[PDB]
Amino acid sequence: NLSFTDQHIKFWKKIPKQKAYSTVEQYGQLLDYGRSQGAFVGEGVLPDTNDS
Amino acid sequence: TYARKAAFVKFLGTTREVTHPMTLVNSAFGNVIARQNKDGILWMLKQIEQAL
Repeated sequence: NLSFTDQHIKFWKKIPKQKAYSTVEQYGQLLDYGRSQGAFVGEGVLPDTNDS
Repeated sequence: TYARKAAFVKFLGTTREVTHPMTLVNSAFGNVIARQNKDGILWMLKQIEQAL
């Protein structure tokens, strides 16, 4: 052959492949761990709460 | 007095189709070809009942 081979296609052979089960695929993301606040508390003191 | 009669045979039909990606995705309610065949059979039964 005087043309390209499968070795000349670099992006297709490097990207990982996963199996799909439907025509619409969904995924989730974790954006943040919580708001910025103090983390030092006294002895026997209930710390504050936080959300993601 | 005698007579000789004749009756003519008639034809009924319907067509069902399923696309290729529909056969590959994960589908609830079981197999899709069987479901389409059952729907076609029931529709033909209703049509025959009304044509009678």
